[PDB]
Amino acid sequence: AEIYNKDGNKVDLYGKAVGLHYFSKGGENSYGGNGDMTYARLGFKGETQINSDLTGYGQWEYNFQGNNSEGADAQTGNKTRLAFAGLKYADVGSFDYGRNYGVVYDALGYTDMLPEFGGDTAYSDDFFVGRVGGVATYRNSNFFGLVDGLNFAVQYLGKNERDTARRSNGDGVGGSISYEYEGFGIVGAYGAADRTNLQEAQPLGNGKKAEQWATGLKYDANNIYLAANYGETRNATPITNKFTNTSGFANKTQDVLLVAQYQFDFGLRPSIAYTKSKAKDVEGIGDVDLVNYFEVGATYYFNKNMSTYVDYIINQIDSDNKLGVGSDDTVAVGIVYQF
Amino acid sequence: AEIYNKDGNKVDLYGKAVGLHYFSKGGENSYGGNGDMTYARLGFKGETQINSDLTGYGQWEYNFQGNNSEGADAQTGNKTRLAFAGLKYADVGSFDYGRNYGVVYDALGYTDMLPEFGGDTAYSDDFFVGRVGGVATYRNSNFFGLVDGLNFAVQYLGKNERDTARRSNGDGVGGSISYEYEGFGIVGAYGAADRTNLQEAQPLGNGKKAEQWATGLKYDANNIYLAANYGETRNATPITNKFTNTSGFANKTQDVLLVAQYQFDFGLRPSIAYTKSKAKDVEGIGDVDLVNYFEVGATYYFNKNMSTYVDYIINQIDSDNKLGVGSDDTVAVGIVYQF
Amino acid sequence: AEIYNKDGNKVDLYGKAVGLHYFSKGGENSYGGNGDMTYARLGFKGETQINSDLTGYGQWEYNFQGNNSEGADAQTGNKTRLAFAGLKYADVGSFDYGRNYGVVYDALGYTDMLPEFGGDTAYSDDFFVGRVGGVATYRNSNFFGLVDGLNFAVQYLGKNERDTARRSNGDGVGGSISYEYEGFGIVGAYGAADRTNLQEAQPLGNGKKAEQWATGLKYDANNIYLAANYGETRNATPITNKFTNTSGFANKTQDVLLVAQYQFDFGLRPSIAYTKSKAKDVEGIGDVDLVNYFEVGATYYFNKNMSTYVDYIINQIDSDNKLGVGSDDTVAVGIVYQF
Ligand SMILES: [Cl-]
Ligand SMILES: [Cl-]
Ligand SMILES: [Cl-]
Ligand SMILES: [K+]
Ligand SMILES: [K+]
Ligand SMILES: [K+]
Repeated sequence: AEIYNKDGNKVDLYGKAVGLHYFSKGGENSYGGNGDMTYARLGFKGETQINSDLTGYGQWEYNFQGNNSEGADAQTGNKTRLAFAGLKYADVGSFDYGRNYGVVYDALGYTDMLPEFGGDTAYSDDFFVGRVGGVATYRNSNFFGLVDGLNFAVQYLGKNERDTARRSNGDGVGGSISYEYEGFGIVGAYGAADRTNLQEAQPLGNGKKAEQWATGLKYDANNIYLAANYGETRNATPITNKFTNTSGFANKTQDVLLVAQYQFDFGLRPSIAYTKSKAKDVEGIGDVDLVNYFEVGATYYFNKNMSTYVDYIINQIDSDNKLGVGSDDTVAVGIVYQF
Repeated sequence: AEIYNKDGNKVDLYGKAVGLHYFSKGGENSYGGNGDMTYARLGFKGETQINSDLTGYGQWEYNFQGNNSEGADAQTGNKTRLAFAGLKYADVGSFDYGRNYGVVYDALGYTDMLPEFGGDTAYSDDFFVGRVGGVATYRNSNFFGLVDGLNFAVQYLGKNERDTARRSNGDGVGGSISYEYEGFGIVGAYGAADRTNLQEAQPLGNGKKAEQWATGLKYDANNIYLAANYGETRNATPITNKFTNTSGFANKTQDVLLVAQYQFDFGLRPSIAYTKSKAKDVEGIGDVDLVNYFEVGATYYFNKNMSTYVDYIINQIDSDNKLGVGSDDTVAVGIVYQF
Repeated sequence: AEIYNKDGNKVDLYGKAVGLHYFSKGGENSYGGNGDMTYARLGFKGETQINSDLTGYGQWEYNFQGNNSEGADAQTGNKTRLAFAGLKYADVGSFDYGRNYGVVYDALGYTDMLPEFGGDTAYSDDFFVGRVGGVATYRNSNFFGLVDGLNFAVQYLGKNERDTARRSNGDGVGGSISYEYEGFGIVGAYGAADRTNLQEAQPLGNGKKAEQWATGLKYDANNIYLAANYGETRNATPITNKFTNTSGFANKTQDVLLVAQYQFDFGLRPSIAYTKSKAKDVEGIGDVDLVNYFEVGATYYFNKNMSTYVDYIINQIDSDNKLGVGSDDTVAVGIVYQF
């Protein structure tokens, strides 16, 4: 909500409280888990006019987990989601630096619209597919204000040598090109980065370069949302063999995302989706499905602040998965207040 | 403070800064401890009108400890207190889910009014007596809008298998019935829940069911506050034998709470209280007093935002306590700003 | 930004998003490090009028690090900076308690004005030089409203026995006297405190008393800022021998701070500084320079909300430093949004 708006500077303090619970078998062997998954969000989105052409901004976002105790495990899953500050200059472009979404997410944000789950390939702290720290993102709107709908972006991923190879990355350059014409929209994104010494030492994944590319096709008009995403990654997708306890990456992945959603005028929004992600050239196995399911769910909007949703996952992953990926179904029930 | 109120949606961002210090002997052997106990609070309480009869809401609250260093122990005692979202519908009732107070606290909140201490039996993450995660609370006002003063509530505690048996719980159902007539108020609360496998493995506490019940009697009118609480728990109250280093629960407890407070028109609020909590059928000992003291303190209100208080505990616990519970007195001095 | 101002009570919720990156050789051997150093701030500064003469207040501040992953290292560098509540009474003085700046910082805040670095001697959780927990600070303005410019303060440091000797302190009393006359300003601060048993056990540092004193001279008028600080500490400055892996304190230090900054009317603010801190009577070595460099940088202000800065450190520390202190240069580039 906009709490301050004086002398060219506007401040929007936002947040949400989500009463969430998962229903599964037993739910260590399921898709999403079992039990309470209550969480809360908090952050600010500010914007200031320096002049008639130039505008400065800065956004922060935090995730608070409310499914923890007040004891020792009080900080489980508590982290900063977004943290960046930038400048946009008329019909030239916008530049920002800090913790922000990757350029491949510009294509993956097409199918990431499900009530609770979905967007399985949009991994956090994973080069260019999700939220990554130390990225210099340049974004352009309408090709310098000349060609309508034609947007392009470029990103510079800084070297992030961390404790775990799961969250580590080297120096990388990514980009995306998008065109939109009356409801329809097409995106073409690609990113390539170096792999750290800790990532190379892992028994899973082999290569000196990590590549990620994705294409998007959506129709967003007349209360209809039909979306499609196809992507492939090289030494980038984080994998874990549960039988041998081994961490690393998949050498080759092939991802298919399909989402169909409709918005009724009285508030209800049904959702039907399909997700398939197959890992290839995996050392020890070969070919294994990481993510495979059908999605059936609905989100009911009371207004702009209150919403309730159900999300059911028809998991197509079988219990004969060589990695040991969860096979059981997961049902999500959530109640949301947001400001 | 109410920072946003437009189009049926009101947002109240609140918080407090408390400059607190405890005075004790040595204070590992005392009731509350010794040294700096500065803390800060932050959170939001929002509410939105969907229609003339229906209202949606969501509340979040966090505790920040300011008695820590900026080094390694920077996150000691930092956690989320409340995190839930719910809907209230005219004269039908209110339903909410997430992290919220238990139904037994509806009776225990009667004597939990002391300047600093008190409410010893209101343990956090303990089935139904305090703040617990994964609770579906249904609350009714004035019996569907028919009988004045007569309120009743029902709660559904979800299974919370955690790292420690101290913070763990199974599936449980609780309830409370309250009647208020001109100053006077009487509450009757009860809750029963399953005990997890980790709780059963502990050398202290034996049973497959955890039960908690409490009754309340208060007079809150004409600047007078006289309150009384009596309760008993089965395999629920968290205990720790300091001689043998053993964790678990007490098989049977008997709790007595008595509070007498007066509010003067110039700001000062004196407080006199008595608390006794005896644990019975304790394996190895038998009968031991967990909490036993007299309370003498006062809170001075400057206005609605600023307040200072002193809280002195006349600890009646002797140094011959077989569990090894603190015997020394504890003096609290605090300065509070709140918005 | 002031978000609430009704009935004598004003609430200022503030924060900043800083997109920061350090440039260094390799940067474990440098002055400031290498890589992403994005961080975010959040907190409130409230003030309420009780009457025409008396005013109550309370301030809180938190640091969020945005250079971390969403995994295990998500809470690295996240802590509370300020947490206190106090009362100011007309021309008598202001008293506050909690986590607050030390009295020696009143002199050290003179040269702590650099774009990114500087203020090396202002160590956090270090008796009186920086931010410390459990301090009762009394501050006086204009000598009870009689002598203009003449301010004096007194502090009472509470005993803070913590996990590490680095962050530990005993009981202490500090004070500061400041006089300002038309641009010019002179400060004289001193503080003395007890050393805990854990601090005494450390192989570095010897003594039962920790002393800190500093003098300040600045000229702050006509867009000119020329500042100077000279100080000496006894068994107070935290040191670490990187060759032997030893923690403790320096027996004697001598600190010299010099800062020269100018403010241009179009927004740009150049900065030239010099810092020297020499540790004496160090057990095993004798005399070693902790901090020694020249500073060249500039901060450009777009308005009151947006700012960009560059900070270059010409490190004069040689690689023959017997403690093993970083010798390489460090370049800082930052983009800031604040509200
Ligand atoms: Cl997310
Ligand atoms: Cl509490
Ligand atoms: Cl700082
Ligand atoms: K998920
Ligand atoms: K307590
Ligand atoms: K620094």
